[PDB]
Order: sequence, then structure tokens, then C-alpha cells
Amino acid sequence: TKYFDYAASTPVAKGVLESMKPWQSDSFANPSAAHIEAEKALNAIKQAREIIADTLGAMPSEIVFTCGASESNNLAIKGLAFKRLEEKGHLITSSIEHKCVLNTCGFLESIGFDVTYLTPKASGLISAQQVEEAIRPNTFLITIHHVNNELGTVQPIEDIGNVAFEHDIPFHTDAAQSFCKLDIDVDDMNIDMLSLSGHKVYGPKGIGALYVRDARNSELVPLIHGGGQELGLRGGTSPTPLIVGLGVAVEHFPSEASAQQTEFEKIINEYSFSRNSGDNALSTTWNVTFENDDEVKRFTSERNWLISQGSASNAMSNTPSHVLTAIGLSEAEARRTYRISLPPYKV
Amino acid sequence: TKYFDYAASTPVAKGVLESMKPWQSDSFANPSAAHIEAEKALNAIKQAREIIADTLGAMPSEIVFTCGASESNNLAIKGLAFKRLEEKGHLITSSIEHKCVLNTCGFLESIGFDVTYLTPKASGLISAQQVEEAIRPNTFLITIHHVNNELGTVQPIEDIGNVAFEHDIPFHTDAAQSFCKLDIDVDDMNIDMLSLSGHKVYGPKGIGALYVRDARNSELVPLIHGGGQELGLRGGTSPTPLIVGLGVAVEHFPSEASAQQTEFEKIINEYSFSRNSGDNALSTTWNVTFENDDEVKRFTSERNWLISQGSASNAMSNTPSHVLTAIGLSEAEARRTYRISLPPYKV
Ligand SMILES: *Cc1c(COP(=O)(O)O)cnc(C)c1O
Ligand SMILES: *Cc1c(COP(=O)(O)O)cnc(C)c1O
Repeated sequence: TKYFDYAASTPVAKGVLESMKPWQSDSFANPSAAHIEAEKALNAIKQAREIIADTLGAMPSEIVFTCGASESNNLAIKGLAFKRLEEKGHLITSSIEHKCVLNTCGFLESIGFDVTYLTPKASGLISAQQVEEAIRPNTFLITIHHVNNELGTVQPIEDIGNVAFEHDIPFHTDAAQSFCKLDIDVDDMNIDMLSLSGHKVYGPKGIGALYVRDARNSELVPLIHGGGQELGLRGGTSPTPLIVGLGVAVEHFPSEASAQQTEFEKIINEYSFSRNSGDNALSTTWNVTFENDDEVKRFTSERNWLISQGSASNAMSNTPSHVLTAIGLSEAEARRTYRISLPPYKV
Repeated sequence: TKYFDYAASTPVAKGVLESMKPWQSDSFANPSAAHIEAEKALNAIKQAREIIADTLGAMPSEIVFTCGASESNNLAIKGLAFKRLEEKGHLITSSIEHKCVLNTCGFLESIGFDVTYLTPKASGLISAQQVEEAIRPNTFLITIHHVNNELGTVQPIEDIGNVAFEHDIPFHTDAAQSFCKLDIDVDDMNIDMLSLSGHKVYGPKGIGALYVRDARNSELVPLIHGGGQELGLRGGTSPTPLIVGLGVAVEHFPSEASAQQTEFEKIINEYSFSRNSGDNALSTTWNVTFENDDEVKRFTSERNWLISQGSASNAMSNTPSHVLTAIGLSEAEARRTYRISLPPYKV
């Protein structure tokens, strides 16, 4: 009434909710147990894992369940770093990553790791060439997001993956905003690890995944040590309802825009604005800078939309979006800038 | 039909399921957002946090949401350890902890930390005196579980907490099996950190918590770095349905045994057995060693109960429960030993 903040979270699809229901009280075993009720949960988990693997062009065993892209990003990064506590090393990322990536890299710096935060162009774009130029003898990970959560910018992951392949450096991508929206083939894009989030694709909150190439033989240091779940890479009892719901979300991901809401497209033009990353953004995120404070006032008074201006930490520090300032907007411009996002769909 | 494996997981209460429902598709904002829908989620999260705090005699801010006791155990342990990567140090735990604790401590050993795994008595008991005798100049954490998940053994956490207090060593307890069943006051027991799991108390899977004394000023290293959630201690978008459901579970935790099922008590005596930790175990977990293989055969053919014999890793290695062998049972005895567990309730 009206919600235009889909890049922040999405509503659980009816089919997803239904599919979760039998695993609440009807059949509720710990999937680790040795009896038939655990068997049933395990089979349902297998189906979801296969659906996710299929969509990424991966093998089922290469899908590690987590609780979301934040935990996934942490596992990808710390999983490699924590095998290097003595010799340390260098990581390449961007300055416009989600704050979870920025903050995990900040922590790594605090324990002696070196990190380059690549600065975007005004378009929001990170180039493969800049990745290539940042490479050092001790670079051990390149992490670059696929689609930017504030701007919608589609990054050149294939070209970046090519650079990482040419140097035999692991390539991770935060795909929380691209998973299901954009077709992703892990081999075609030379991806080693990929993060995704359930509640960004009409799935439930509290679930996501990390693709890990050759997970069975992976030397990644587990973030959560546990009882053997997820090939020993990710501990904690498998939350069968959340896993099942995630599979259903992926399977029934909307194929057409964004329904009727994404028109929208006939409203927004009654206003004067500049779209940030306008030639490089997905159709479902419109990060827009209105022309002046008077236009902002008109827009917000006429439209009672729930939208977004930047990260929570920026709100707390009373500063503009880190993303907006990285792309070169002034503080005054940032004040007039809003992310209006629409129901995700394929394409 | 019939499920006697409650120590492994429990069925979500009707009130818990209902309470989750409006946060799936009716109101589904990211609680980090700045608008009214996030406000509503945040308020509901606050209520659950307060319910949990109240039950532990803690302050609301001292409750850190996680996805379960595994993630909580990892945060408690690695959160302290990762501030010591250079000087390392010593940790005291038991050899009969849940495998998540054993495996995180094993990892710490692999990066240069020293760990003492205290061996139980035949009763399953760990003593405060043994903790005291294991203390070293560089001991920086004592972690001992409150109630054992295989045996039901109630450990002397107050006495152990007293020892830790007398040395100004942090005391953590894995309370996944004791939370709500046994009255826990964090100040009375001198607890610094405490792990709990939602699906052990008729809550949903994928949620738990870590009590952290003085969380606001805690120097714990976050396991999941994120956008600022949980006072910066635990990243990832707050899963409002799971958090709300956990509060409801705690609030309506059963007050009387375990209903009718826990009779049970009139069945079990038709069989010949010895109860492990029989003088020290909760009424709702019966870890029992039948007299001979013939008695086992009689019991299993007559009763189609879903029960448990030991951890998943022990099943995979084709070895007896680590818990059972630690308490001194032979492999043959372990073969005849089953954990039969009942609906949890207060007292
Ligand atoms: C939402 C998001 C995250 C965090 O994912 P959660 O599942 O909410 O923890 C990370 N990266 C990007 C790009 C996102 O949009
Ligand atoms: C279940 C359990 C755990 C693990 O908790 P999850 O929430 O299932 O990850 C840890 N310790 C004990 C004692 C348990 O019973």
C-alpha cells in the first residue's frame, strides 16, 4: 500500500507457503536421524537441492544450504581466508558490494589481510580490466556481485570470471539479486562460488545457498562446524520446511513482468528524474535521482510508496548510500535519490 | 507412529505456526528498511526478544538471534578465539558435547589452540572440580553443555559457573536441551553466553539464539558479518516469521508431562533394561541399554517407535555413540542402547 521495495525482500508465493506446511507439525524429524521420518525429509531436501543445482548448471552436491546470501558470502570469503591465517594474502572486491561483503573484508583487514575495493564508473559498472590490474602474486579471491542491490547494475561477471580463470584465482559472485532473474550457468561464467538468498525470489526468510564447485573435495573452512550436514561444510540441523520452500520458489519463479504492478512504468514519467545506472540496470530496479527537492516533495506526497534510500548503516551514520557516493553523486543528489523496486521475474 | 525422538526435533505448536503466517506474504518487509512495514516486523521481533530475555533473566539486547544452537555454539567459541589468532590459548570443554562443539574445538586445535576434553563419570556427569583442575594461565573459555542430548544428564552448571567466575574465565553453556525445560537465570548461574535452539522447544526449524552478557559492549568477533543486525554481532536479514514463532514457542511451552505420551512409563517396564545416567537424567530422555540382543529384538518388533542410537557421524563411521563410549559402555552394550525421548515440558 504500496510496496515498492522488492530488492529488500519479497512476499512468499502461495505454493511456497503450502509446501512448507507439512514439515511443521505433520512430519518434523531431524533429517540427520536414522529413521523413516528423517528419510522423508531427506528426500524432500534432495528435490530442492536438485532444482537449485539445475538452475545454476551445477551438480546437486555443489549446493550448500545456508541461511541467506550474508552467511553464504561469509562462508565463501572466510572459508578461503581462514586457511591462510599465517601467510595472509590479498582479496579483490568492489566498493559497492552489499555491506556484508564490505564488513567481512574489513574484518580480514583487521587480522592482516589486504583488500582492494575497486571503484565503479559513474554507471555503477566494475570492469574485468580493473580486476586484472588489481591482481597481485598473493591474490587468493575475487568476489564481485552480479547485480547491484541498490542500482540494479548488471556486472560483467563472465568477463571478470575469465580474468580469474586466466590467473587460477577463485571467483565468487554475490548473486542475491540475479539468481532466477538472469540465466546463470556456473561453467559458462567460470564461477567457483555463488551466493543466493531465498527471500529475494519469493522464498521464505532464513534460507539461502552457496554454490561451491567440487564441494565434495573442497578445502573451505566451515563457518558453522556441525554434525556433518552439507558435506561437513555447513552445520546445523537442516531446516526442511525452508529448504522445501526454496525449491518451490525457484521452480515457480515468475516468467513475466512484474505483473501489472510494474506499470509503474506509466506513473514514474509524470515525474522529473535521472535514472542511476540507467543503461545497465535491470528493469525491476529503478534507482532514480529527482531533479530538485520540490520534485521529491511532489513525488512523496502524491505516492505513498514503501521504497528505499540506502543501507541501514548509512541511515544510522546519517550519511548517503555508500553506493551512491561511490558512483559519484553529491550528498545533495543522494538526498533526492530513491530505489524503487518491482516484483522480480525472469528476464 | 510412533515418534519418540523429541530430543532430535519437535513438532511446531499450532500457535507457533499461526503466528508465523502473517509474516510470509501479508507483511514481508526486510526489517532493516526504513518504512512502516519494517517497523511492524521490528516490533514483532522486539516482543520475541523480550520473551526470550525474560525467560533467561537477561536483558533484551543480550539476545542474539541465530539459526540454531550449532551457529550459536560456533559464535560463542570462535567469537572469542578469533580475537586470539596470534597468542592462541586453551579452552575447556567435555568429550560428550554435541558434535558441533567437538568439531569447532577440533578446528581450533588445527590452527594452534589447545583444548581439554573432560571425560564424564559413568553417570555422564562432568564435575566443577575437574574444570578447576584443567584451568591453565591461558584458558580463555569454559564451554559445558547443560543437558546432554543423548543421555538427558543434567550437568552442574551452577558449580561450573562458580569455578569460571572465580577465575574470570568466560563460561558458555550449550542449553539446547535445557532451555524452557529447566529454569535458567543467567545471573544466578554466572553464565556469560548460552546457546538455544527453536526446534527443540516446539518452535520452527532455522532459528535459535545466543545469550551474550553485555552484548552491546561485546568484543566477540562476528561469525556472520552483515549489515548491522543483532548489534553488529550476527548478520543476515532478520527472519521475522521464525523469530516471532520462537517467541510464541517459549511463551506457550508445555507445563505438564508430555502429555499422555509419556506413559510410555507403563510400557517401558515390560522390558529388561538399564537406564544410562538414570539418577541424573531428565524425565523426558530415557537412554537405555537392554539386557541382551534377544530383548532388543523383542522391543523393536513389538514397538514400532522412531528413536535414536547415536550421532550421524557415528552412524557414518559405523561406530558406537561417542557419548556412550565416553561413559564407558562396551561396543556390544552400545549396540543394545537406544535414546527414547518424550515431549518436552517444564519440569
Ligand atoms: C539481500 C542481499 C544480501 C544479504 O542476503 P540475506 O539473505 O538477506 O542475508 C547480500 N547481497 C545482496 C546483493 C543482497 O541483495
Ligand atoms: C540440537 C542440539 C544442537 C544443535 O542445534 P541446531 O539448532 O539443531 O543446530 C546443539 N547442542 C545440543 C545439546 C542439541 O541438542
